[PDB]
Amino acid sequence: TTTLAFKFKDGIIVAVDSRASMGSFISSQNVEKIIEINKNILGTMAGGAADCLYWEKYLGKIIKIYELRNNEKISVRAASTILSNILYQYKGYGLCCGIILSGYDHTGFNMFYVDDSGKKVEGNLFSCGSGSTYAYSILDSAYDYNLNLDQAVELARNAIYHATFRDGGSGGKVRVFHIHKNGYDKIIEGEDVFDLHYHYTNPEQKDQYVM
Amino acid sequence: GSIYNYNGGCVLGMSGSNCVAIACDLRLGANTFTTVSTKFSKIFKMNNNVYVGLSGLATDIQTLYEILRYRVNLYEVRQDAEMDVECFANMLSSILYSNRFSPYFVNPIVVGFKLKHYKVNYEPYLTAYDLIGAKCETRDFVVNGVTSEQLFGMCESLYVKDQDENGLFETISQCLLSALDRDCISGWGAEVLVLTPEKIIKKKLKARMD
Amino acid sequence: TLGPVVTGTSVIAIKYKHGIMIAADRKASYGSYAKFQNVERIFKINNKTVMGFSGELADAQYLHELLTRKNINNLSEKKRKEDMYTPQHYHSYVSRVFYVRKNRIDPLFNNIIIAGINSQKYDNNDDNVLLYTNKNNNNEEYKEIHKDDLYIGFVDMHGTNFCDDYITTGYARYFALTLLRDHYKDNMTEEEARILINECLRILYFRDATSSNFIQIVKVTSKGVEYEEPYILPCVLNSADYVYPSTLLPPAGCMW
Amino acid sequence: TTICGLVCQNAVILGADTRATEGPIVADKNCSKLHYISKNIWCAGAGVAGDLEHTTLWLQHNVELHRLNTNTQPRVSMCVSRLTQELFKYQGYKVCAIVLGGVDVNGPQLYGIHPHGSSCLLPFTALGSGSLNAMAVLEAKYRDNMTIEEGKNLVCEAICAGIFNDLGSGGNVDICVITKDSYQHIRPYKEPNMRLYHLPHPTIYPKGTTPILSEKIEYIK
Amino acid sequence: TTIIGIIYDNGVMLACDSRTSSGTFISNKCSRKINRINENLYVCRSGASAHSQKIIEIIKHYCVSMKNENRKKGRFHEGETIDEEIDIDSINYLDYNNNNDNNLVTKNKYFYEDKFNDYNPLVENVAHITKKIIYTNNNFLSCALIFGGYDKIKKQQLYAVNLNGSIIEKHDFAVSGSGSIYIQSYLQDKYKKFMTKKECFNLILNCVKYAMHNDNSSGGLIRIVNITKSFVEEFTVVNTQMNFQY
Amino acid sequence: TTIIGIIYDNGVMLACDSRTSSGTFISNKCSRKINRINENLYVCRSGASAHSQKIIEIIKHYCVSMKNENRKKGRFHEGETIDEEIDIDSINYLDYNNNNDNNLVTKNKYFYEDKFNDYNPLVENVAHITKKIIYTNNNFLSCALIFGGYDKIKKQQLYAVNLNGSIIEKHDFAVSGSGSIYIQSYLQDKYKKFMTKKECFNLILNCVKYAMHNDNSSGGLIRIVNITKSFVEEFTVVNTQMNFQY
Amino acid sequence: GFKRWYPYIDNGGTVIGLTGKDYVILAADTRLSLSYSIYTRFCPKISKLTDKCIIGSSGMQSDIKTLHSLLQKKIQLFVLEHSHYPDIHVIARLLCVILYSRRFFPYYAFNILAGVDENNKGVLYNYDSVGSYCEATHSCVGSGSQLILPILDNRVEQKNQLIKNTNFNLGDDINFVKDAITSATERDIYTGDKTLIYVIDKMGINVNTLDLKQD
Amino acid sequence: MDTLIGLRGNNFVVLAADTYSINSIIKLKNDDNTKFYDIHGNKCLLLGGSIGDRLQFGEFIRKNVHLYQYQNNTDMFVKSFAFFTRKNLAYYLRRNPFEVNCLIAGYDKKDGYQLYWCDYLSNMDSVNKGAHGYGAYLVSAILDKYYHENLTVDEALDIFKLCFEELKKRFLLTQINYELRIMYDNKVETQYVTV
Ligand SMILES: O=C(NC1CCCC1)[C@@H]1CCCCOc2cccc(c2)C[C@H](N2CCCC2=O)C(=O)N[C@@H](CCN2CCOCC2)C(=O)N1
Ligand SMILES: O=C(NC1CCCC1)[C@@H]1CCCCOc2cccc(c2)C[C@H](N2CCCC2=O)C(=O)N[C@@H](CCN2CCOCC2)C(=O)N1
Ligand SMILES: O=C(NC1CCCC1)[C@@H]1CCCCOc2cccc(c2)C[C@H](N2CCCC2=O)C(=O)N[C@@H](CCN2CCOCC2)C(=O)N1
Repeated sequence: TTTLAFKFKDGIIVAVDSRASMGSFISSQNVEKIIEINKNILGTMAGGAADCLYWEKYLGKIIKIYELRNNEKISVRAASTILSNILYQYKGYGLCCGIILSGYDHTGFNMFYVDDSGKKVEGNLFSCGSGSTYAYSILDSAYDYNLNLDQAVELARNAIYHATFRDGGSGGKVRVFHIHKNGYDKIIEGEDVFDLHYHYTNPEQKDQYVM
Repeated sequence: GSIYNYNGGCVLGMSGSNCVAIACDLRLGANTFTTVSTKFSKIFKMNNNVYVGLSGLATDIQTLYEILRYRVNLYEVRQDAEMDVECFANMLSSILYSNRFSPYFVNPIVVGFKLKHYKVNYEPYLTAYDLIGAKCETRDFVVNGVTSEQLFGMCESLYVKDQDENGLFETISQCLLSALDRDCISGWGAEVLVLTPEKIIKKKLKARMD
Repeated sequence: TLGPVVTGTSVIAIKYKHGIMIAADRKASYGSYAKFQNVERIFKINNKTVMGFSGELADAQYLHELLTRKNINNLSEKKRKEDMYTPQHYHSYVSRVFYVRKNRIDPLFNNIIIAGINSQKYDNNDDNVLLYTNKNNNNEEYKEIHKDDLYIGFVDMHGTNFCDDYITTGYARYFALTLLRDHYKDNMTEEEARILINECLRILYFRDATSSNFIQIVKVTSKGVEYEEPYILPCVLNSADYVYPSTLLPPAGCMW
Repeated sequence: TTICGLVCQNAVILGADTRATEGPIVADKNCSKLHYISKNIWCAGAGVAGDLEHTTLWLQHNVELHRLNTNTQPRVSMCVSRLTQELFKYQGYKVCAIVLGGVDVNGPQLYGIHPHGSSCLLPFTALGSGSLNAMAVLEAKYRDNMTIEEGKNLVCEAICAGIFNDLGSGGNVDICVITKDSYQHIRPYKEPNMRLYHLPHPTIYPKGTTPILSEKIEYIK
Repeated sequence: TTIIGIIYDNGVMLACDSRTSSGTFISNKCSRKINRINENLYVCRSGASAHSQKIIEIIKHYCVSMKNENRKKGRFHEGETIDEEIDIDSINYLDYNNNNDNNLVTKNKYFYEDKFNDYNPLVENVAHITKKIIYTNNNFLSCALIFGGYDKIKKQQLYAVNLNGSIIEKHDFAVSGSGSIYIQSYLQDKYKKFMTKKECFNLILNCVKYAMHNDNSSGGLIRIVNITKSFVEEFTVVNTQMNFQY
Repeated sequence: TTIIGIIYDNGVMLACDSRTSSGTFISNKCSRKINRINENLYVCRSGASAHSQKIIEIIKHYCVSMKNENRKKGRFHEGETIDEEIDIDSINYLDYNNNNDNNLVTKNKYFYEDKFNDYNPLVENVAHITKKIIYTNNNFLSCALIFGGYDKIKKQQLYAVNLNGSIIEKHDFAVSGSGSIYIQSYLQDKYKKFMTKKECFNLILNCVKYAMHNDNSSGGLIRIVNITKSFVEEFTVVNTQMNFQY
Repeated sequence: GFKRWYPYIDNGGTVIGLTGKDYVILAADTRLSLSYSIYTRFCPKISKLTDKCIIGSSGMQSDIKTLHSLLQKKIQLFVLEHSHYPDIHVIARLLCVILYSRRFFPYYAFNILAGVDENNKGVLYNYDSVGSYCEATHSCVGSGSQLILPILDNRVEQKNQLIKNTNFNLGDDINFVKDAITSATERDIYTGDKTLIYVIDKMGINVNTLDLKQD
Repeated sequence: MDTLIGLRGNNFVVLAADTYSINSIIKLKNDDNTKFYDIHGNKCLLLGGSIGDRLQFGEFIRKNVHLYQYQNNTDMFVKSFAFFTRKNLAYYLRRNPFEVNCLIAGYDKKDGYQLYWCDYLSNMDSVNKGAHGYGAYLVSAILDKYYHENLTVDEALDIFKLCFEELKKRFLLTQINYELRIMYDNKVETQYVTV
């Protein structure tokens, strides 16, 4: 698994791969690792599939109730606090959850990393999963807050591609969503990394690439 | 068990009519999920009629290949002839068993031609091993490596008796690629060698790289 | 219970043309010690249902108590013979008990067979049930019962449950079951069923250390549940090579 | 695995299934489990495949050496002594459960050898994962002084019991009959298992369907 | 397993069950736990089958070496000039098995070649070399043995080689195996000095029968070997079932 | 520990050794393993001492409750009107101990208060409530019990409550403890139906004596309780040594 | 002492699913095994949930039976409380929550949900033991899954074939399911005896059988 | 952990490592010299792992290769050197293992510029780029992304600088001192870099 998100001048880019594994066997290549928490908050899934799915859907329910009760939109910080408290309550039980919560609210664009150990870290750039070190290195090497939407999407795609290239746990399709003031757009619904390799690393397609 | 997951990889042998094919993935893993190489061939030529595919722990692959090359070269220089594929297969079994209690962590296959000298007839020859040298002589296909179950399914479903060289190539390549697409720790390229008594065709497949 | 201490070995139950024939040797062992040699291992639940067990005797007695009182309460509420619980009902109940105990990691260390007649149309025994009197021990004849009306269920420690025409537990799952899958047939007479069961029990006596040759046979038929008179099974060796003296073989080498 | 043997009139009959497993997967569907030791001595093997292959090969070649050096008919007792001593030397870590049978000056003999080195002279026996099923059949139906045809039928029935009731067994039934003057290895003898459903047409991939990156042709001689 | 030895007035009798099991499964119904070492020297095996078998094979080899080394040079005995049979058939008669298998050899008897006991190894010597072998490797070997035999010095003798490689000579009876614990007091109560052949045979047979009745690890058939100064008799008993009035 | 029960023609006899040990050390030389539950209901204790003691205390309390609940209202039996001695002194005579301790009470006898068995709990009921208690906590409790008693329904009875909380009724004899394994076949061979009081007493005493001879965990003295329809007799035997001709 | 009893056992077997445009195929073998012995040759692994939805499972048979019966109970209760039958998607979410309720003492069951939604789309959901689930066009659970899933990938997706096939239909799909299960039976010791092939399409649920090898 | 990085081009090979000597929680030195083992004849062995094992294995290899070259009065081929190294490591793997990771580089006329990647299990393959240590996770993708054939030495050094900045910024151990070995144009040069 490789998920990532970063702020830039037009909002937040969120990109993920789509592989699911059972041990070393590939259970699926079409799983959806970006979960809409509400109209303005997206969640990414890394780690246990059931844990991420269940607790992000549970957070969605909590936030729906909150926003009905108080007639206002929850903040990303509050959503992340709720999730981190819920997960910390299960410490030692063995939950495997790596989650990035990104969204827009009245305080602007926000991004938090929440893991099963209760960690809750505000930031502007995160990556989770087995492939996250590769995505980190690519992003840090080529990250500028003043990138336009096209550049930001291209960078996210390239980072996901390199992660899936080096990490056996990541692969399938790259999805790149864009979060903005009025919700989010799916710039790249799903693009097989197969084409990405023969587009970036070996466009000649005349012999096997050598690492 | 996990030792075999350290590197990953797999090998596959198949026979047609007067032809035989051997294929492998090209990945060198490390720590079960890090790909460090994409040109690490598991296929080794002992002589023109004898190939061996060695999957498993890469250090043991290289070590066993060197031992086998030493033994084959000595045998052939002493005898002044090419080693018969069956003699080589039995020798490989004996070498693996000689380490019965501290074995090489390898999953070999042997693919080649058994020559029946009258004119000469070339009978495809296939054998799969376990790490202590138990042997499985077969006529259709052999598999080994962490991808063994997927290769077994693909071969049982798709193998076709008495295919010509092109049909053999398409079949073995499809079996290998489909099997690899379901493995997290194998793939990153495929080499396919199709053997005939007259020529060897070496192909690299445009495979998945994730 | 943390593990078996006093155990019974194996039970065999098969459908034949007049109902169920279930068998078990009357033995309960304390490890390799054959402490109890006259133990009942097949219990009557009601006039149409029996319970056999292998494994721990204390757990089996507990389950037998549960079912005894369940049948009593069933009879307490009965207004017509159709109200009596079927063998299928008791099999479901036992499978449920086992499943619940598995989920607590507190299983009964038994394999259970629940067998009987799944219909009320073959007789009027359940019209006036006698718990403490038996009239079978009059000169009527057995009715052939369609196999579909007969029930033989199995429950193991993990709650695995299924039904079949013949069920075995313990070592009978290897020795008896092989011969049954080869040789059982529908609508067997009491003679043929008894002969096949006896062949299975003879093999078990020769090959299962926990088994004995003192066999209790129970029948569930149109006349109800009948306990046959326990009998000793005659088991003779099937080769003179066994009985040949060792001194008549060569004195040299590994001759033994 | 299911291997079994019995003694009949002036003959020993061995039988085996042909499945080899690697975990829950069938690795070889037609592996041979009956091993030629000498013209009058065969053996059937269950346990670890590599151990069986190499132990039976070593035994066969040492027996031939002994026969050449003494110019006498090999004895089944010699195979028992050699095999049991080897297996005992390895304290059961050489997992070889072997049914050894043959005919010599002491008549037809059959031994059940166990990986720890024990042996037992028997009129019949079965070994392997299916040995309980085969032993059920043999105990039910064995008799002294059976004819060779009756013995063959019984051995086949016992192996089939193992094949159909034990997941570790399967494939065909192989049989060998060992008399004083020769043996008869029948492989397969039964063939009770075949693929039932076949697709109406075998999938033939059109030429050029697989994408390739590079190709080189290298001729030979 | 049950193995017994009893010394009686004119010899020593060895008896055994025949069951070999691996857990609850009976791998061998009728093993042969009483093995001839020399023409007048037998051993009853208990414990792990592989261990006792390989030990006994080694001991047989050692006994051949000793015997041939005991042979003196020359000729001897240029002048020296050197009981009620058990009704085995009636012991083995059962109503439901009468001529069901007519061909059945349940008895054998042979005479000693070394009539004067000129070279046969002493029972004590063979027993002690066995004890030595077991003791030297008692970190791995687990088997208990009973040696019975006749030599011209000490006459009929019993030696128990216990687990861990200790040796004790018995002058009345010896018992070993998981089944003998059950017949311990029965044998103690019924044994007397200078028993006849008939009394000893009946007693040893009943001991094995009771042990088989009570011990799941024992069963099969009963093999009885009787060792006298001039001959050895062996019997097989297949009527093993025990009938209680109550 | 050895505990035995034997049913004879006119009653049931319970016997026991008296040794309690902590490893190889004998913490109590003469414990009391046969305990009165009701005037006609005794239990023989085996297993861990604390377990059997606390179980029996609970059972005695339960038995008092049952007995007083069994009392029917009113008056009954307005008309109803309701064997060779054991020479215990001669059993207990030893040459080297004659008047060495004159004051020694080795016997006691008492008659039942509930002559008609109007309210005494059934032996089966008490045994089964005990089985229930043991089974409910059979993850922790390790003790085997023999119940012997007399009630007007089933007469003299033996119930074995085995380890893990199973119950079996015995109609001839019951044995438990590490010492009984040795006398298993001795008792099986010597027991017959409808024994006299004298025969039963001699047999049970000899069983305990043999078990003490063979089992290190058994020893001390022998306590024998005889339960009839009208009275209970208790004996102590201190002559426990076993003399073998051989 | 006594070892702690393990509360799990794999009873073996395979379940295979394959969607079409207007149909779904769910097939399962019927062997019931325990270690290397066969409890019975006929233990169906597919239960009907609704007229348009079935469930097939592999794993511990006691768990599968309890879970199928619990799901049937919950669905009948839903029908009584809410006056309508739940769609396949509703049942999928419900099964997810049921499985996750035992996240820490899981059911040993791998379950495929098969059905056709209101739009007459063939639907498949496949699950892990703790409630993770995903929608798929073909899936397989059980001992034979790692043998069968590559074959169905090759036939259905054709990702590694330049000359593709786009003529899919019910008869060919059923033939592919039968070939896949037979090929699995060839190699997986726990799959065999007999297979039940369920087909859901416009009319409803139809059942057919195919014989597998017995060894 | 010891971060090792190697990059080979058509005309060069570059190796790089952190310059830290670590004893538990303290840095013994910020200018470690126990990682690079220059070997006569345009060859270089770079090692990571425990300092003791590094010193032992590296000096053993260097001395044996120098012995070979003095005895045969010739330079060992780079490939021969790599496989001799791998075989010695594999010999000791099952007897008394050297827990060391290796990058092997060199030039010779037969094969040009060569880079071999070998791990502590003696798994080896020739590569165009490679890394060892925990920092491999953070530099490998950069190596992949910015590498191409026909890269110049200056371009490769810029790639290495990218790697060093990423290690300083994102790696838990903030490594900022590095040493590089550059082989090209029949000369071996040493550089030190601080980020
Ligand atoms: O890919 C995955 N994460 C990515 C995909 C989505 C989000 C990111 C993880 C990768 C490993 C997760 C480790 O943490 C666990 C937490 C709890 C349980 C288990 C593992 C064991 C469980 N196992 C093992 C065998 C039997 C079983 O139930 C199991 O590995 N489950 C698979 C689910 C795969 N599919 C199920 C249905 O379809 C959708 C996904 C799973 O969680 N994988
Ligand atoms: O069927 C079998 N015996 C019969 C078949 C013919 C003769 C009798 C056994 C059945 C199970 C025994 C497994 O206990 C082992 C103990 C120690 C070592 C190994 C196995 C080695 C190895 N192991 C162990 C796990 C990883 C691995 O690889 C392994 O499982 N060997 C397989 C055969 C391997 N293949 C060789 C070539 O192709 C045919 C099969 C094997 O011996 N099976
Ligand atoms: O050149 C050699 N001999 C010279 C050195 C002294 C005088 C002559 C021989 C070469 C013979 C080639 C035959 O093929 C093999 C035959 C048997 C075994 C192995 C290979 C694999 C074994 N392997 C592989 C990795 C782990 C392991 O144990 C291994 O290579 N053994 C080394 C001995 C290595 N030590 C010898 C003394 O020097 C220090 C190292 C070995 O046999 N060398």
